[PDB]
Amino acid sequence: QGLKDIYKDYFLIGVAVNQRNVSNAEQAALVKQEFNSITCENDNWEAADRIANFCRTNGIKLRGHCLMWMYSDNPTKEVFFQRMKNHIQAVVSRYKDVVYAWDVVNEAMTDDPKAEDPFRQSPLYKIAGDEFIAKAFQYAREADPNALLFYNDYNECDPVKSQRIYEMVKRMKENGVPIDGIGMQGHYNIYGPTEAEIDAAITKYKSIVKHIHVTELDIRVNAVSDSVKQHLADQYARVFNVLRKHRDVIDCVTFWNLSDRDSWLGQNNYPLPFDANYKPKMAYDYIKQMKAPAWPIPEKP
Repeated sequence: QGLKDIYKDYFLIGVAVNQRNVSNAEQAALVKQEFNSITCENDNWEAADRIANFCRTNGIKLRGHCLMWMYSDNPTKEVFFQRMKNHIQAVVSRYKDVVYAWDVVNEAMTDDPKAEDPFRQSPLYKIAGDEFIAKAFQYAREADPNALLFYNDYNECDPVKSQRIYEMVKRMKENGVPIDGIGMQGHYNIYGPTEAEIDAAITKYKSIVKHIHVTELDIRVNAVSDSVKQHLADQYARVFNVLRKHRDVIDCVTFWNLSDRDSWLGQNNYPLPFDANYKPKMAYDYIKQMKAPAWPIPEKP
């Protein structure tokens, strides 16, 4: 029946929801109906409270992401790290009852292939380097000894960045950082990563972590027609083909939004298994009924 049900033995089937979706009675009934995992989407933490409570009273697993000033003043590494641990341990304590997994660090790696330094030169990095990741996981492991702790990134399937994610997560785990898991965001498209590209990403992440979530599943169209519903349906099937192949390491597959109406990609990107009216799509059937794709992966521009 529900997606969460069909896959009740491969992985949690999850969605990122904002406050409207668990506020709107009808969107909430769908979430309840389709998912056994909720990421707080919202990428004064009232929102994290509502999403958490929704999971609380409805017994849905919560993927901590939502919440996790603090560098505008150019703190010293030391002070930045106390602000980290504070926030991290605050965020984590308030929801360790519901949150089973945390995106402790997001998108620390750069997308630039032509970059000597594989980390995104984010403000956090410019202060601290590698060790803000280390600290972030140490702080979070400490605050909840428990929550699988996920390094979460996107374009996790392209050759270079993925190697960097792997290598960064390898050496940090090698150095003992509590990186329990790797979160493949899953912001794919209809031309997407190929099955082997996701296969080659998961099989690589497999070899250093016992947990891969798909945290932010999204399949934007064009990097509605018949061409479009099949391409969307087909790449979803392709993705869920490779995900249900790695069901062991993959504990959770979270779609990035309840529907195209909510999608960060915009509805014209037709990205999720529910159209803007939350009618399931042929993509939804293709995933539910574990179908294989019709056409092969479309060619790109």
